[PDB]
Amino acid sequence: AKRTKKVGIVGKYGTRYGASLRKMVKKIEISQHAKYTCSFCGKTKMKRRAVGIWHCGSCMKTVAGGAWTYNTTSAVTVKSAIRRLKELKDQ
Amino acid sequence: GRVIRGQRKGAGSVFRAHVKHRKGAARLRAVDFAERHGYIKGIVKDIIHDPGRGAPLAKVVFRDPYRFKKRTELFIAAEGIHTGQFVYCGKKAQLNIGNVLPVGTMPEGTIVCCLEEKPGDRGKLARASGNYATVISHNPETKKTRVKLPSGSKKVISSANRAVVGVVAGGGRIDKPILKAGRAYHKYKAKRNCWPRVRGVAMNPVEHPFGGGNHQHIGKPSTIRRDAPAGRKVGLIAARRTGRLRGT
RNA sequence: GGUGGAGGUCCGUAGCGGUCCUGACGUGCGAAUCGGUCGUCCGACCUGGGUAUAGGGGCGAAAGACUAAUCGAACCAUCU
RNA sequence: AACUUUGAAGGCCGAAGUGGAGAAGGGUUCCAUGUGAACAGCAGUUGAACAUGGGUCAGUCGGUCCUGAGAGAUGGGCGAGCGCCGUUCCGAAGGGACGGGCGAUGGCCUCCGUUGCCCUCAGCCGAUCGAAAGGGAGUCGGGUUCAGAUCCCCGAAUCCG
RNA sequence: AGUUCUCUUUUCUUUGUGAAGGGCAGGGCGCCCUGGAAUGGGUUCGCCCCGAGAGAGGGGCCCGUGCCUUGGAAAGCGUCGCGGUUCCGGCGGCGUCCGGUGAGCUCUCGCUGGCCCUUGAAAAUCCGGGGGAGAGGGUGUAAAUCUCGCGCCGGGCCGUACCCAUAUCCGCAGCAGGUCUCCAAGGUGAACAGCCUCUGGCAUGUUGGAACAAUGUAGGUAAGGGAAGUCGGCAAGCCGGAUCCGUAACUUCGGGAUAAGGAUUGGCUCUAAGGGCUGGCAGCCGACUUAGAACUGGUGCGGACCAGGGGAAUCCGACUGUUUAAUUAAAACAAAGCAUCGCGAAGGCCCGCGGCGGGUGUUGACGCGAUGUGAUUUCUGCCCAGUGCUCUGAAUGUCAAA
RNA sequence: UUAGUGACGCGCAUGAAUGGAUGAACGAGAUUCCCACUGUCCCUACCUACUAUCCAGCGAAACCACAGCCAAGGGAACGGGCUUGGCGGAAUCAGCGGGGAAAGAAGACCCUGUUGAGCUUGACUCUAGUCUGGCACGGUGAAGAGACGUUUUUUCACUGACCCGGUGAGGCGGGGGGGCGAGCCGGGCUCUCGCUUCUGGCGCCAAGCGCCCGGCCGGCCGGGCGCGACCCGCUCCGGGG
RNA sequence: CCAAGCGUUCAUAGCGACGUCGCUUUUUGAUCCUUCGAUGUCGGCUCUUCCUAUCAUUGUGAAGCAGAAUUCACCAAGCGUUGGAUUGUUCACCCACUAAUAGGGAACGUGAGCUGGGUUUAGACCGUCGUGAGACAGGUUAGUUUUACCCUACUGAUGAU
Ligand SMILES: [Mg+2]
Ligand SMILES: [Mg+2]
Ligand SMILES: [Mg+2]
Ligand SMILES: [Mg+2]
Ligand SMILES: [Mg+2]
Ligand SMILES: [Mg+2]
Ligand SMILES: [Mg+2]
Ligand SMILES: [Mg+2]
Ligand SMILES: [Mg+2]
Ligand SMILES: [Mg+2]
Ligand SMILES: [Mg+2]
Ligand SMILES: [Mg+2]
Ligand SMILES: [Mg+2]
Ligand SMILES: [Mg+2]
Ligand SMILES: [Mg+2]
Ligand SMILES: [Mg+2]
Ligand SMILES: [Mg+2]
Ligand SMILES: [Mg+2]
Ligand SMILES: [Mg+2]
Ligand SMILES: [Mg+2]
Ligand SMILES: [Mg+2]
Ligand SMILES: [Mg+2]
Ligand SMILES: [Mg+2]
Ligand SMILES: [Mg+2]
Ligand SMILES: [Mg+2]
Ligand SMILES: [Mg+2]
Ligand SMILES: [Mg+2]
Ligand SMILES: [Mg+2]
Ligand SMILES: [Mg+2]
Ligand SMILES: [Mg+2]
Ligand SMILES: [Mg+2]
Ligand SMILES: [Mg+2]
Ligand SMILES: [Mg+2]
Ligand SMILES: [Mg+2]
Ligand SMILES: [Mg+2]
Ligand SMILES: [Mg+2]
Ligand SMILES: [Mg+2]
Ligand SMILES: [Mg+2]
Ligand SMILES: [Mg+2]
Ligand SMILES: [Mg+2]
Ligand SMILES: [Mg+2]
Ligand SMILES: [Mg+2]
Ligand SMILES: [Mg+2]
Ligand SMILES: [Mg+2]
Ligand SMILES: [Mg+2]
Ligand SMILES: [Mg+2]
Ligand SMILES: [Mg+2]
Ligand SMILES: [Mg+2]
Ligand SMILES: [Mg+2]
Ligand SMILES: [Mg+2]
Ligand SMILES: [Mg+2]
Ligand SMILES: [Mg+2]
Ligand SMILES: [Mg+2]
Ligand SMILES: [Mg+2]
Ligand SMILES: [Mg+2]
Ligand SMILES: [Mg+2]
Ligand SMILES: [Mg+2]
Ligand SMILES: [Mg+2]
Ligand SMILES: [Mg+2]
Ligand SMILES: [Mg+2]
Ligand SMILES: [Mg+2]
Ligand SMILES: [Mg+2]
Ligand SMILES: [Mg+2]
Ligand SMILES: [Mg+2]
Ligand SMILES: [Mg+2]
Ligand SMILES: [Zn+2]
Repeated sequence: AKRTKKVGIVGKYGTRYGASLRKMVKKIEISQHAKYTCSFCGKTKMKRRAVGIWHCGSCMKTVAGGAWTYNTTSAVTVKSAIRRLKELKDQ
Repeated sequence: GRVIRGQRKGAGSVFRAHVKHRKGAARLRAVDFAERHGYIKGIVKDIIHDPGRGAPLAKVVFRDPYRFKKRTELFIAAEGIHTGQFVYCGKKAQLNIGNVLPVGTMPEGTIVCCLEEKPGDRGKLARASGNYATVISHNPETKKTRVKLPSGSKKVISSANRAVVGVVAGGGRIDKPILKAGRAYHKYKAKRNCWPRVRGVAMNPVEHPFGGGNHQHIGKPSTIRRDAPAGRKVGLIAARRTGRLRGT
């Protein structure tokens, strides 16, 4: 059964810290505790070990990722930019 | 009056960095013949949390070109590198995330991290989590490069300075509210004795310029000149302006 | 409807603290203790030993607090 | 003899103890015998008092060794100077070794040791101190005294060299 | 051994086996081989696992502190009975037995998960592997060599008593203070609560006797009223456990909430339901629970103990946290959040008499340093004259030494 | 109802991060009212324990000019003493709190002192630090502008002082040698390169070749050198200066 | 005290101008004589006593005293003079009962009698003021109340000549 209407994971904090801060931290709490599909082995096991450190329990690979998400939008953009500059550099 | 807290921070004592569980200084490779003239290969063995640092660190292993040994380096982990990956350092390394190249060979607009302030210093700029520098331009005649730093300042550096391609991992860390004094207690228990911070107006005049009064007020302007003596230089130090930053 | 068992979460012991009685005592058991009643009790928690900071100095989640019953500048000897 | 000892009753602490053992601190207060001057805020035939004598046994339980936060010499620097800073930093920082070649001495003189020199090889990169709660091989059962016992004796083991 | 007037095949006590070696249970494996799975299956309290190989078969390894065995019955213990100098490790008989059970408590081993802007020592020391420089003998009188089984010798130095705390320590003392730990029984009960008891311990806390006046200190009880007392309900009192029902304003939708408000609760005799093992059934074992019913007492039943009074509002501070050791615990401090300011290292901020000195810094702007405000919500208006801070400067008044 | 709450607002002297307004939850924080409850009270009583009490033993201390009954008087303007009156009778016990302007501590308040100390600043006089100019360390060379071959100054360079960073000071500069390209009439040059990028392997302690030498009987056994691994150089390599 | 007036009339039932004479020390002042090697600083509570300048009650005289109610005066302090809301309050105001709800002193009686609400230390907030440290007969909140066993007095208890 649905146990809360809107707090969800930030129901652990009760009434404290304010609705907007709890609303903000809810987005991060879901993402930083999610299990992502590993791109090396395909199993949904990519889990955060520390801030910025993501580890897959199946293939044992470790990845330098984002603080709360597996990869950041900034890092994804930079990889494409570095890929494009590499082609032009050697044509 | 007595010596103020800011004065006492300089003597070391209870204000020294908490470095008991840190893993070592994060650095590039020391520049040698392989990086000067070609490239050297390495393998990312592990990516580890460093107490007190937001960014993760990568443990990279190289071969020693002169002795039968394995060299373990401790790099700032660029975002997207994984264990078992091969990284390459040197003049002729390819433009890939995690490789170490001189900024002179990088095309304009390259995104780099752990960039040398001076050629050979082994990486000093843009090392915080999520941060990076950019390459603006080169002057092959003067053998120098123009980069943009995470603060936004533009700097002219030698073209021979090395850097790691990509941005530092662990980005977006400051986007999470701490929500708790206790969580800030733990953040700084790994760094140094700087928390919590008592306000100047909350003290007596003996230990602070702003202390004292029947009302908690500064009483004197809080923008303090650049040349004020230690123990007086408190508040907004040499402020060019104050108030809300409205506009660009 | 169940399962699950988070929390600077709540009642409450050990522990840690010390609100009120303006209770006891006030040539005291005690140069600060005693009783009931009370705060908190997974955390910014409690605590042993080691080690560091020394007097216009330290150290202070800040009361001019603490720095060996001494603190709006310790104690000791000297100047005297 | 209200208070000591024995016996018997009636009670209390009520396994977070008023029980059984340690650390720090004490330092003989421990145990036996004697005294009842002084002390133990009454008394005492009693005491942790006084007096006369005893009592602490280890490869295996700790220290001892390691490093921790840290402390601290040398090189160097500073300093009128006692000295101070500094701990890898302005240093010719190794007194070692498989092996090989030249000799010298000895002995179970057969040939091997030891020993001197030369050749060869050599990162550790920091003297030293720092924990009776951290790391750190290996001992247990029974008996035994007034007081000691995983230490003594009996039996059975084990680590290191 | 106790009780035995009556009853009680009763109540109480007690009923071993060390280290090390061997074997075997048990536990664990992210170890191997066959094979190839959707009608997906396996599986936990939860999870979680699989074509990167699931189920199902057959193996391997690690720990085995459990049991057996050597130790080892010779000892220890219980009990009965004999001896001595009788201060003997004295000598004999018998015994040291068979099962069950548990979210029980304590310890431990293991598996699996959660939390971190926290990621939770170093070294001495020991080991395995990769390589193959070398060495060993020429078929024997075998050699180099051996982390295998026996056997031989040694292990020095210092500590070691006792107290460990309402009398061995610190507070001038045998001071109601302070002072770090380990073990931890039965009953009631949710319980390391309180109350009673066993093992162990003690003698009432630096004296006794006799009285039972006032005034005290500490406990109680009071007709009728019910805060009229007092600055103020200070103090005391009321409520209180559990089950069943029921629960508002407001709210940041998490709460408020044990809101508020009711009913019930003992004893006894029953009924039903909830499981395991062996071979839709049969038999044999069992662990406390829940619900319901009758009967029953002078309506007494959470019978002691344990154990929230409640509601409507206003001010302040968001909260948890901290503080004037010894008159102030608070609205003060901190806090997350918010906003400013300096700094790209020959740097910012700071220490230092001193230097190629030192802290931040094992750091690098998502950082470090310096201030203000003080969660969230909503907003943060006008003023650069003053005082500050800051920016430009040979264009340029005053302006030291040289 | 000098209290509380809600309104009003020309507000002595409210007001926007010297933050304004709010608001759930929370509070040993301040305040008002209501239910319940009661000895807070009307208005007190009784009971229990330990005292006090009396006894045996044992046994302090604070304090003390002499002392210790009052009325009035006058008096340093509130007498235990003095004057005038009232009056006065051993030694003691339990209580008590009127007095002793009781004890306690050379008044903290207030003033004075040519006595201080903590703190502040637009006080006076200084001072660490800091910014700034000059002189020295402190050099080499080109230009520009001046002054009379010398000399001042500006710019640009240099390195060798001086500083910084890295490293176990491990391949620096120049030349040679070699490879792919270009292009002029096979050779010379423009000019560039120095052998590693797929995979979570391995990688040292030289192979090979050339030339010498030793011991033993062309054959065995064993050494030395060189190339492999280019040569020459004055700062280890960079960055400043 | 005088008496212009008021009181329909009428100075004096009851009042009383312009003037003037006193008393009191429960108001505030003025002064600075005592106390700064300290006389505990408001209010309440509690408890006794005293004054009279009499509110009530007893006995009376006078009224513009018909009665009732009331007013003025005399002897007079024997006995009374209350319960409450707001406030720390003294003071004040209101509710209610009453014969009446009088006024005062006793070191502005009374803190080794209490309480500690206010004032009046150190913490903290607001406003105004100050550049500031800080200040404010301006608000606010929290803030240790010591000793009797001596002498006397008093209360009771033995006793003494
Ligand atoms: Mg100052
Ligand atoms: Mg303060
Ligand atoms: Mg809690
Ligand atoms: Mg709680
Ligand atoms: Mg008290
Ligand atoms: Mg007393
Ligand atoms: Mg702390
Ligand atoms: Mg200092
Ligand atoms: Mg203060
Ligand atoms: Mg004990
Ligand atoms: Mg003992
Ligand atoms: Mg005695
Ligand atoms: Mg003894
Ligand atoms: Mg030193
Ligand atoms: Mg040592
Ligand atoms: Mg040790
Ligand atoms: Mg032995
Ligand atoms: Mg299987
Ligand atoms: Mg036997
Ligand atoms: Mg091998
Ligand atoms: Mg012992
Ligand atoms: Mg007793
Ligand atoms: Mg006794
Ligand atoms: Mg005692
Ligand atoms: Mg006692
Ligand atoms: Mg009653
Ligand atoms: Mg009644
Ligand atoms: Mg009242
Ligand atoms: Mg009253
Ligand atoms: Mg109360
Ligand atoms: Mg409520
Ligand atoms: Mg309001
Ligand atoms: Mg608070
Ligand atoms: Mg603290
Ligand atoms: Mg205090
Ligand atoms: Mg307190
Ligand atoms: Mg500000
Ligand atoms: Mg301005
Ligand atoms: Mg009221
Ligand atoms: Mg109002
Ligand atoms: Mg504004
Ligand atoms: Mg304001
Ligand atoms: Mg006596
Ligand atoms: Mg006198
Ligand atoms: Mg006389
Ligand atoms: Mg008196
Ligand atoms: Mg006095
Ligand atoms: Mg004085
Ligand atoms: Mg004084
Ligand atoms: Mg004078
Ligand atoms: Mg002075
Ligand atoms: Mg001073
Ligand atoms: Mg001046
Ligand atoms: Mg007339
Ligand atoms: Mg005078
Ligand atoms: Mg005079
Ligand atoms: Mg006096
Ligand atoms: Mg007095
Ligand atoms: Mg009269
Ligand atoms: Mg008075
Ligand atoms: Mg008095
Ligand atoms: Mg008093
Ligand atoms: Mg008060
Ligand atoms: Mg105050
Ligand atoms: Mg102001
Ligand atoms: Zn994976």
